[PDB]
Amino acid sequence: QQREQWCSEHLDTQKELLEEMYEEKLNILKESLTSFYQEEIQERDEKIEELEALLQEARQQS
Amino acid sequence: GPMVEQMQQREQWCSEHLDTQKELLEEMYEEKLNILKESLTSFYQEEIQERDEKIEELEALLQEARQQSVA
Repeated sequence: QQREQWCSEHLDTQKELLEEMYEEKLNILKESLTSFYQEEIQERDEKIEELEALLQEARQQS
Repeated sequence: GPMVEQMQQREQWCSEHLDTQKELLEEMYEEKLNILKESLTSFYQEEIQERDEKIEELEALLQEARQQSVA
């Protein structure tokens, strides 16, 4: 009985700390990619705004 | 003596399991990383594509509007 539960306690602690180490890695990746992609999304949103305004004008043009 | 040996045997037995867990956890992280890269890419690609297609549609609505204004 006691071997399993003595080791398993160090196994629990190791897993918790390694899961934290890896979760930070995953977050750094998640944040870096999303900042890159939100920049690309923003550049496109600004072009959509420009084109929309031009359209406002062309319809009002006649 | 043998009491020391029983202790060293228990310690090594556990050490080997901690090593195996360490390697298994890294594989689980690699898979979770793969899933996350794939989810984030696929999501932002769809968003980029959708916006690219709006730019093209707006460009064709603009040309149409200007054709009707000239006419």
